[PDB]
Amino acid sequence: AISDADLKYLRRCVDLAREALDDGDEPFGSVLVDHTGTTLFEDRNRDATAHPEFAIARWAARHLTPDRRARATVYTSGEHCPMCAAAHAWVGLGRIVYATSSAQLGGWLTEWGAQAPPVATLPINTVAPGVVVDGPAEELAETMHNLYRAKFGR
Amino acid sequence: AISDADLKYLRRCVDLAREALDDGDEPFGSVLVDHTGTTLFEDRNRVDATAHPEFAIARWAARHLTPDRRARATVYTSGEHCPMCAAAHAWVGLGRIVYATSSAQLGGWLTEWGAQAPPVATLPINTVAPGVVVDGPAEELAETMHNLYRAKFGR
Ligand SMILES: Nc1nc(N)nc(O)n1
Ligand SMILES: Nc1nc(N)nc(O)n1
Ligand SMILES: [Zn+2]
Ligand SMILES: [Zn+2]
Repeated sequence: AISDADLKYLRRCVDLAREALDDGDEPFGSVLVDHTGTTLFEDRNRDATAHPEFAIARWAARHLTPDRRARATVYTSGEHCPMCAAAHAWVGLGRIVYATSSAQLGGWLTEWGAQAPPVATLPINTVAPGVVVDGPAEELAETMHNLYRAKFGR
Repeated sequence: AISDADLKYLRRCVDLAREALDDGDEPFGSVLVDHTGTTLFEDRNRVDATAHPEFAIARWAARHLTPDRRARATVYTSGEHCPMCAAAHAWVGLGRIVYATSSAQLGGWLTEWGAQAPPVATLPINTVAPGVVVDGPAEELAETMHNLYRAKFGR
């Protein structure tokens, strides 16, 4: 179950990835949602550690209680890299939903002959065993493929 | 693979881990050294749960060094980088890493003490950052770190 409600928040992550692409950044966006369904924070890509998932981790730590964090959900256009996955787990954030996996992205970068990142594309549960993780979203594969192609294709 | 010069900087990381323990933090310390041998920055734990000295060094190196100087710099650390720090180091393009104890030793020790496993897996650095040159652990500092980790996480 990627629910219909989840898809609504993933589509929004996708629009943030587009917004970042248009302002000259890498196409990645994420959205922190509280247990209620209220969007608490939103971000997108922008130094090389400026990942929206990490920004969300630092934000959740600064502005939420351990208890509220644990009940929050993070949606993301692209599965967290190991930095973000670890940060999320260290601050005690809850569920993660992603539209594309770092497996799909790594496959695609290889297809385009693009430089592999200096960080391995580990699935989240390899880095953070306790986190509940849903995705990818079959509905948004082609869109993300196209978005990633705009930035990284070659 | 661990030189005498490396050990001097690891001993210094250990004293920072001590300093952190004494001021009520987790016993972790790290030291950023430039290609010359000049210490550029030093830090230790401050738990915000992401306040890891290795990460602080990554953000610092990005803010204050050139891609070229970063690549030629060495980071020493009392305890092998967690996946967050290991990834951050690789994303900013830092150089060699030397550690006094591994996350394997630490994870073994926490299990021995019946202590709660961390919410992040103890991945070796090269699992997270394949390209980084990594030296350690240091047999000379095992018992010391064991004792120090025991103070915070066993006792
Ligand atoms: N997973 C990820 N990878 C990169 N390069 N940039 C961001 O923002 N996230
Ligand atoms: N790797 C690591 N793990 C913990 N708990 N605390 C710090 O500072 N570093
Ligand atoms: Zn990331
Ligand atoms: Zn760390």
